[PDB]
Amino acid sequence: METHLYSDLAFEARFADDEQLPLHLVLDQEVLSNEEAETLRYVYYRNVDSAGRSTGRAPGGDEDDAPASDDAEDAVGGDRAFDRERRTWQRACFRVLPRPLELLDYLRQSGLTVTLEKEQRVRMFYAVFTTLGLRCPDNRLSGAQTLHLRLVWPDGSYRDWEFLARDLLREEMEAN
Amino acid sequence: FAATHNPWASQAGCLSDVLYNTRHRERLGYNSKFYSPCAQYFNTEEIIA
Amino acid sequence: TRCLLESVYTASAARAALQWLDLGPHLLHRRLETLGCVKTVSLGITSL
Amino acid sequence: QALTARFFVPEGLVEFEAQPGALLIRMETGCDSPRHLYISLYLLGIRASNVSASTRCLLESVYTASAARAALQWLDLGPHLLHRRLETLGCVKTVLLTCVMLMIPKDMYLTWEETRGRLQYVYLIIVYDYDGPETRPGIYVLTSSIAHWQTLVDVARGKFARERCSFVNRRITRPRQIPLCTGVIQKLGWCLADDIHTSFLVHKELKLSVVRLDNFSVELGDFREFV
Amino acid sequence: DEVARTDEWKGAGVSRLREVWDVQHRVRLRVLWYVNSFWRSRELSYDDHEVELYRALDAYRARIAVEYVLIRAVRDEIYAVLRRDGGALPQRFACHVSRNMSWRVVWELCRHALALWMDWADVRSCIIKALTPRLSRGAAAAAQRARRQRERSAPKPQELLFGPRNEPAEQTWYADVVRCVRAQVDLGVEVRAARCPRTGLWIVRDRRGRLRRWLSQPEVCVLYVTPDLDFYWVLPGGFAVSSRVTLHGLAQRALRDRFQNFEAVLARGMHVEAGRQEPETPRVSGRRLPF
Amino acid sequence: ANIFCTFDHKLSIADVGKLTKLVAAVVPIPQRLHLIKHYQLGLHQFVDHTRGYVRLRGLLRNMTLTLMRRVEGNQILLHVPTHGLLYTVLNTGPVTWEKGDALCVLPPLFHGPLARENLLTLGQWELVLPWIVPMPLALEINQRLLIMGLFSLDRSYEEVKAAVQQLQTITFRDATFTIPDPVIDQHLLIDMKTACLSMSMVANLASELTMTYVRKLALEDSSMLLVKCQELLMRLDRERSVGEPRTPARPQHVSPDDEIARLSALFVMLRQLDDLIREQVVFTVCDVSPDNKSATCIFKG
Amino acid sequence: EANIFCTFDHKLSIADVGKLTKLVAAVVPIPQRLHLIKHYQLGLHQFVDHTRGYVRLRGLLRNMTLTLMRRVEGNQILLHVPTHGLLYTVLNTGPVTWEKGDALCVLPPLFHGPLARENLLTLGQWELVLPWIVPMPLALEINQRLLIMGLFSLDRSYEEVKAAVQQLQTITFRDATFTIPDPVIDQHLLIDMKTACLSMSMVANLASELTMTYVRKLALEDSSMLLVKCQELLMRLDRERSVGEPRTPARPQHVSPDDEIARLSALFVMLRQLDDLIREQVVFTVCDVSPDNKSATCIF
Repeated sequence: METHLYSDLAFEARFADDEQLPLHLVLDQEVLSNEEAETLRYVYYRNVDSAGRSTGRAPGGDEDDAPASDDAEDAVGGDRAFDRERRTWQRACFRVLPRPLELLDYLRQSGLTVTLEKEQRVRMFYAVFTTLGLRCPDNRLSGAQTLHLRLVWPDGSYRDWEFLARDLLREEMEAN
Repeated sequence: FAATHNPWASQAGCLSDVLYNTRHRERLGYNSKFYSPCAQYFNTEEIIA
Repeated sequence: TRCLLESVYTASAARAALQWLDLGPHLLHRRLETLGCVKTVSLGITSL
Repeated sequence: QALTARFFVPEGLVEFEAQPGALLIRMETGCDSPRHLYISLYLLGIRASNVSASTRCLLESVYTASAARAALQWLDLGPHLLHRRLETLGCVKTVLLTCVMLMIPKDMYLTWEETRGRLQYVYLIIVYDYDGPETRPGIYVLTSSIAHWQTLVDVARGKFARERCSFVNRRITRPRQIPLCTGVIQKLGWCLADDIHTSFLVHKELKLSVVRLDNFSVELGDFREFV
Repeated sequence: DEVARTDEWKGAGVSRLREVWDVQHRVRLRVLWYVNSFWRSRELSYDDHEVELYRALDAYRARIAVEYVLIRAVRDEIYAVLRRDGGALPQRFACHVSRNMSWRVVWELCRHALALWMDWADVRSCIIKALTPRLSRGAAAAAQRARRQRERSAPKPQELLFGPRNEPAEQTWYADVVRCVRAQVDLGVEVRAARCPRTGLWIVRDRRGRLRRWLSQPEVCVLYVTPDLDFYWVLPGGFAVSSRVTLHGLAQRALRDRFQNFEAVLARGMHVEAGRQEPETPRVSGRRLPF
Repeated sequence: ANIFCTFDHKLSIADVGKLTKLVAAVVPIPQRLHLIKHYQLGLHQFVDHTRGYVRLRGLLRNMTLTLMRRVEGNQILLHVPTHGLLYTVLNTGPVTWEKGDALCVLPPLFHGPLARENLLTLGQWELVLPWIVPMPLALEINQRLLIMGLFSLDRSYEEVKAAVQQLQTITFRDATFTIPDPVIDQHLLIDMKTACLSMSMVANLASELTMTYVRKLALEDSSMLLVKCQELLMRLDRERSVGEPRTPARPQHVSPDDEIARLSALFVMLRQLDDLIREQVVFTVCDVSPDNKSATCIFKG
Repeated sequence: EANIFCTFDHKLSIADVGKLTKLVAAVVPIPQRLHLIKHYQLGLHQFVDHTRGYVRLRGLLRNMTLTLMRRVEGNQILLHVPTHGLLYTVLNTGPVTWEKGDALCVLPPLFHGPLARENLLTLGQWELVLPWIVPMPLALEINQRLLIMGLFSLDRSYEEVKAAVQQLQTITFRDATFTIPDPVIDQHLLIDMKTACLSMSMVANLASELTMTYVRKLALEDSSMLLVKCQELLMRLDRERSVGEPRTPARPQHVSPDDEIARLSALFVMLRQLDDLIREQVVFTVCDVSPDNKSATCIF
């Protein structure tokens, strides 16, 4: 829970820079294994426009759209593509609660006011807490944007999940 | 105190330091039986030892 | 062990002998000739 | 070897004080004609919030005196300003008394180990809580086998995280109130692992749960503040 | 006395909490909506036009499709090179043969095997794990190092007499193993590769050191791919379709962001010095105390 | 462990009589020799026009102090103190003492006074003795002269002149002083200048580096303390940039040679303050003589 | 109590007692402060672990007790703990020069570069490793340098921090070059960074509004060389903060002497809290140094 307050404060801090609204997420046994959760190093995220392929590259296209020419020396664009890809990802805040809990009950153990329309008793074996930030370019946001999610472990492997931002905002954004 | 009265000789890796330093001479390939009177001034890797 | 005992034999005569080993068309047995085993050294500027 | 300090002490503080195991502390009073008073640390107990209210009631019922009254007033002036006023002098030898340059209340005594280290240094720790009305000064006396000062401060931060976040809450909520520090570490000496005896005490026909420290070698320490 | 933001953030709580999904319906995770977030106070606007979501779907289709059309490029590369030679493939792998054995059935098994491999390709396959270390920076550096290394002139006797000495022992290949009698393919095979001293043919071995023995089994077939992105396709008998993998029909940035080897940032548990022995991972425990 | 200190110069017996009244007091010597010329005794070797006070405090921090014991016909028997052992020190300091005080040693502020050290001097040598001041007065007078140094740049206005006029006048138990202003001839001394500029620039680099470094550690495991740190810095930014132009564009990317230079510069500029930050105690008193002319004090250090 | 007797499970030959008899008045660490002790916990050999953390060795060593080596006689050692205050003598083997006037600290030893790895005692597998005795400015320098190494290097790839620490690990102190072997990050080092960030946040907060603009005032008044470097640093930090022009300061409104006294006293408290990370307390105060720089007489 503790990253949510800090990430809300930090995305309020940097909102003049990138215009990213924060997005607090929790994940359970339905996505990752406990062995994957007990030693998960960090999480990455990148907001991709429906037409713009990143936010770290140039907005009006990029010079990496020319195809890879099967070259020995510079394999795929050289190292410039590599540190452009290191620029296109961003780190998020991150905590792991390995012992099982229920976020209704657990968020009642912390001092919050859990005010839900109905108490669907959802149980999970291990709760990993994070908060990403999806980038509205101006104040206006498009629903067809997508948000990617890397999960990186100390061996160097990663798991890649992405989803388009309208599915996060089907009934939330139409409520306003 | 005016340094380097020969720019072509005082410098490391100059013309003299490839013509008369013996570490450069054996890498160029030289007959060791011939005497070089300049060589005693140019084996600077031995002078530092 | 090859990189070991090459690292001790770094000398202008040793590498010359190594070039003379593999330079000619003859094999080694038509080239080499034993003398036996050595018992005392002289350790001079040339060795006896 | 002992460094002698003779003291002219009035009769308004001789309650709970005829025993040898007493520590007099020269605090700078608000009144300027004595300029200071040699308060006892058991009077620092009753002001403290970490102690039990039963021992506080005992300390009220044993110290109905104008000297302890005015001393409580002059320590109740400055909010958390005690470390800029309190200054120790060492333990009482024998009571008008003599002092060197050991009994302790059970509640303010604490440890963070299993007290099986042979050599054990003793320290005084004040803490300043700010989630009360203005300031809850908690007194603490700590025996521990640790010796280096800075790792003691790190394990104190590990044990007093509530006090630290209360300090920074006071900093972010009251801008016109500028607090100095959360508290003060100061050593007093060291004991062996054996002389710590949880025992009883009867003084002025009154009952007390005490912890005695026999072979207490005394060494004066500086009021090293810490956040 | 101003209320600190944590207090009314605590008393604010959550409006609602719901689950979402990924695109492929593999991951369900839950979002949290605090009422005290500044996103509530930012009053930001929202719109979802249909051609924009259509462009999103086509971009996601290409981002999925990159490795599959790479597999298709490999497959019709095989088809073009078997049409190129006429269909008489030579041997590249060291294993003996028998003349008195009908090769028509192992040819039919090869056809069925490449069919079953086309049915059962994967984003995690042999060629993807082959070319993932090619995407690194050290791959470009070592490519320059090898291009100056192998293309170095014959040395004069001077550096043979006085210059320092010179030093590519065995290769680290990846492989697909398609087993037709059990209809099970294999995607990730790590294999060590070497050359015989007597003949130039290849010898494959386990990453432990055990000799790989599947080449004797007639029903099975294998695909090898090299770190320099060459290509072999071996039916039993050691005979190998040999080519290179084509990727010029794929964009650079799509392959570069879809999958890429990752260089790590410094976090708790690793050395500031590069290449030092790593200590134990942090490994937050559901079994011990948190401490 | 005794030191002999001789005088090359002619001394009268009346000079001995005006010398022997300083019978048990502290002197500084730069390093311990068994026999030392008197030109190294006292701070006269260091005091001049253009060094200032903070130089005297810094070189007093490592100057080894020595009690005086006896006066002879030409030489002086000095006695170096030891840790934990009691001694007798006379209060030549300008502030009275009480029992249980903690004493520090600070350089004197009345250089060339009306007393002229009760006229103990020589040809181009005046014997100058450091003040022995109680620790709280020592730390507050250090803070007072430092904030005198801050306002020494902006002395144009008159309310700052009234504020520094308050700053000269000090208050203590039967003690009042007019603290000398470190600015002289409309310029600051160099030591106060570098001390105050280093302090202000440490505050500046802290205020512009703490956000990126609390972010860099807050990408790890988080607590309430870093949250309230970030909230405090948000309070500073929301009370700070109310008139500054919007979109200052601070980047999250910054080349490493900048920030390692920033960190090392911040650390060296705070590192040169710890002569005045820490007040290393040197004495506490176990008994005060009547009329506070002397005191049996126990040595610390 | 004071004199601490150690032993040996193995016999010493004449070579072993010969190299032991030149170790008199050398300081060795003892973890226990007990009487009948054993030689495997003597020294740092039970605690030394490469690729484990230099800061861990540093914290345990500053937590360890210290004692002085005197009078071996054959299977006996006679360690004697130095009393607090009295003059003693020391004999260091750490290749660092000394001074008659400075102070000392005790640090886990670095490799000098010749890489001898023979501290003149080895019993089978067991060896003796001696803690380096280091003069105070080098001690706080290596402390602050490992602190910058831990503070900077978070969330960075290996190449930029490698380019930083190839020039950051080297320290040239009085014609002697030293490098730090194991800079690996620690949870204890994380709590040092935590105290560091909280302290610099607090000195960012309660600093005066005039000290936040004081270097701008001294920049507009005077130009000196260190002032030129300070203006370079501060204006580069300003243009990394804001591309706008930094305005000139006027008459400060909130002038109050008690306010400056209170906020700068709390500021001094917080700078003490930050400096006590790197400022180690002394262990030896020099009375005399031997001319061959092998031994010294130090008062502690």
